[PDB]
Amino acid sequence: SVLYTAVQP
Amino acid sequence: MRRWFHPNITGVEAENLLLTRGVDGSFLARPSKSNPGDFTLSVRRNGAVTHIKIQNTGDYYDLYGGEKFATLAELVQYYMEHHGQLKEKNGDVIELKYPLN
Repeated sequence: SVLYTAVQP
Repeated sequence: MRRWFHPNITGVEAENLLLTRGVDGSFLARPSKSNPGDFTLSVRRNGAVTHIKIQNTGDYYDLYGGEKFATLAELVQYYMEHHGQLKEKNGDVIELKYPLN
């Protein structure tokens, strides 16, 4: 697994 | 597809690769474990590795919002050249600088 980063449009 | 795409690396291997051979700015795209069939971007920034999921809707690819692209390579190439367009949710700029392998 790994941790995810959301992105800002 | 292009010189940052690793068709057979896990997230973990990707962040070990980025932490050992990469430098701040290094990235790759890899297969997604949470969504088999989709791709993920992993980037070495600040003192760690950032992972961004890439949505393939079935019509287009995007970063679950933002600009849409027909192929995965147009996605990456766009964020690599357009300064300041990749940002985390919190507003910090993500830089797509050095294509790894």
